[PDB]
Amino acid sequence: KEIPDVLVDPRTMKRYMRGRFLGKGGFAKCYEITDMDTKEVFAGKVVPKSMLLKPHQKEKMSTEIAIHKSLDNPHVVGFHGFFEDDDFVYVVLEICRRRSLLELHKRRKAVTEPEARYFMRQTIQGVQYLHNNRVIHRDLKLGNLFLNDDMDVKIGDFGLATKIEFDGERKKDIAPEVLCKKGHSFEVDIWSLGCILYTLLVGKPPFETSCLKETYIRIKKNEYSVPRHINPVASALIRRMLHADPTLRPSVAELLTDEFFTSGYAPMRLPTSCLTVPP
Ligand SMILES: *c1oc2c3c1C(=O)O[C@H](COC)[C@]3(C)C1=C(C2=O)[C@@H]2CCC(=O)[C@@]2(C)C[C@H]1OC(C)=O
Repeated sequence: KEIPDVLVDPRTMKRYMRGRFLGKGGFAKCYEITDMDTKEVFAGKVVPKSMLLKPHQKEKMSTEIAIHKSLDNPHVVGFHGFFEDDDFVYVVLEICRRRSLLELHKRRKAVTEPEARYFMRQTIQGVQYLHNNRVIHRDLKLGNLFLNDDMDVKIGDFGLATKIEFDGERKKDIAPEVLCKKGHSFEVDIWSLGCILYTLLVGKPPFETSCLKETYIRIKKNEYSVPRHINPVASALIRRMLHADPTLRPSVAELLTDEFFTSGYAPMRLPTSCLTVPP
């Protein structure tokens, strides 16, 4: 199935011109799309109906779209509408031309402490908004923290996001709670954030190994080592964020007010040079 040059929808009746290829993920291709009337650029997510044959797969996406539709926050990827077609499902999103924190990390390795502060603060502010709206991301990673031209963090990929419907709800359908199938809520996002902060400051993920089975065992037994080179203040925060007990992990609200975010220089802006070299 060939993707149309002009993407049209019955609802808004706006015309989107399919342009520059931006990348793919899980056989879902993404393109730089331009509104043929207003001339504003968006990231057009194109996913084929041949991938969503099973009603199980149709659902997921419907939950993903529903959750993302509700969201509006300067640190969450802007959702600007979706529409079906004969062959494809098109999702219109805020465009992030500067890839993700994963591409930055692979190029930079261990970043400077002030950079970690900047990136984490914006990400946590994003996660706080999600948690205040009873949304758990569940898949927070460097590859999901997208960057725009101004180097602002935008959280995306809600393909594993859920809504907490009631108080004290534990979910059964990566943190130790999920691997043990014991039940989880908001504190799985804090765990992931701890992994991210570790990876930014150290240069490598805390549980990474060549074997997938060995990685899961280390998570279960809480086997990681924050190197001696890391600032004790940052080291203390990581250990609390990655606590074996989900209850002893800090809430998203007390993350911002931690010593780490107040002890040293916290830049309010970052230049695009941080993609390749230290500032
Ligand atoms: C599924 O929601 C999104 C994406 C997919 C996908 O197929 O891969 C990537 C994400 O990789 C983890 C997709 C295309 C991307 C986005 C997305 O929401 C981003 C949101 C804002 C943006 O600029 C997008 C479209 C970039 C894109 O990630 C890549 C590969 O650049």
